[PDB]
Amino acid sequence: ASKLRAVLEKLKLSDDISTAAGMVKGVVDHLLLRLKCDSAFRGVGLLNFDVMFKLEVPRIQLEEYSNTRAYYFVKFKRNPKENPLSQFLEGEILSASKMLSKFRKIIKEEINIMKRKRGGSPAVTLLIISVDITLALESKSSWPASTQEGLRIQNWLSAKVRKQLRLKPFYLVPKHAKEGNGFQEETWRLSFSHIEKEILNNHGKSKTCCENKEEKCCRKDCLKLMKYLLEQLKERFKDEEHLDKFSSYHVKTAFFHVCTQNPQDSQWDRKDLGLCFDNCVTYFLQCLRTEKLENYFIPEFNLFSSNLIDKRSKEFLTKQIEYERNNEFPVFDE
Ligand SMILES: Nc1nc(=O)c2ncn([C@@H]3O[C@@H]4COP(=O)(O)O[C@H]5[C@@H](O)[C@H](n6cnc7c(N)ncnc76)O[C@@H]5COP(=O)(O)O[C@@H]3[C@@H]4O)c2[nH]1
Ligand SMILES: [Zn+2]
Repeated sequence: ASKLRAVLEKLKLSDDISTAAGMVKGVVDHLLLRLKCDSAFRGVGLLNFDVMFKLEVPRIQLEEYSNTRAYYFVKFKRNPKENPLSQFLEGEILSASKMLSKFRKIIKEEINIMKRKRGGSPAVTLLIISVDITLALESKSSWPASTQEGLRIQNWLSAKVRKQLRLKPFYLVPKHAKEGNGFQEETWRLSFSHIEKEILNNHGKSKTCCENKEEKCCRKDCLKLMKYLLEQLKERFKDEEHLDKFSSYHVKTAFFHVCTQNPQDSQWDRKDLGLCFDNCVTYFLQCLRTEKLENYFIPEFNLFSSNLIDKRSKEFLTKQIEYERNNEFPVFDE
């Protein structure tokens, strides 16, 4: 626990943000106005680095692509008078690739530097400090059926809170599902990143959790230490390529499942940081070992499927995390 707090303090040194928070916001506010000048993106807005540009399209018709519960076709009638989105249409299907092409195009045309990310990234990444800008369609309708059994927060947060969250919009990002050989350029993937950030900043059973010195839980610390553990092993195994499929979103997903398993705030008492971090570490090990990491909002989408991450990669990380646990986490030294 002394080492774990030493790492958190080592990760706390990074006031560079207060000046860099006003830096990236200047660029986002710029591209937010120039994009509003294009007919197709007049009506784009900031959702509430990883940035999300939302664009509400009324009466979006969704069609679950294949049997995957997360990727969808966006059906859209051409007829709506003066449609600025007709350039992205192919019959009834609203192409995710086409809209992302022109979205990337306009951003690149604004000079006042990008680099394509690995195959499938729905974002536009701008280096200056690194930024991620993702286009997202906004639907104010009910969440798709694949999310019916997701968001298992009833015993942690309230059932009251789940009903409120599921009344909020959901989003689709131009992340395409793979056809094995290549991708399906028309499909979008669901995104609940706005809900993800609500449950992280309002994370306790008590509404006043972390609002006073009596109720300082260590939930955020455990996720920080979980994210940092994966970041460090991936850096040491940089040229390994076995850890390239594992991202901090896997860690975040696993952390959410542990929160559902430990709903009480006394299970995250900061007097037990080492024990709470170990709960996160062991649950993530079972996920690798059983090859199962359900999406928190889409239960039947397995992030640890062999279709996405091979069995060799999962066991390789299992060996490394088991080592780090068995030796008081040496990667947290210095
Ligand atoms: N800024 C940003 N927002 C996204 O939603 C997103 N989704 C993917 N990516 C990047 O595209 C590439 C393709 O990975 P793939 O999609 O096949 O598996 C992805 C994806 O299935 C899943 N995932 C990541 N972010 C999300 C997310 N917000 N919602 C659901 N699933 C996600 O975890 C895997 C690894 O993600 P990252 O390694 O952090 O960056 C990925 C990756 O480099 C994203 N980048
Ligand atoms: Zn708390």
